[PDB]
Amino acid sequence: FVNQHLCGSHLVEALYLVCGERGFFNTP
Amino acid sequence: GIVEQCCTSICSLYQLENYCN
Repeated sequence: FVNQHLCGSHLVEALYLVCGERGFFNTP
Repeated sequence: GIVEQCCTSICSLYQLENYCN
């Protein structure tokens, strides 16, 4: 059945999408 | 962390967003 886990490139893609301009894996 | 919450388990939008800068 369909699954809801975000792994690998899917998790990367999800962070690109939801973080937008805020970004992620950065330091200020 | 994020891999155990989102990949092993399932994460909600606000869990995911809180990992953003």
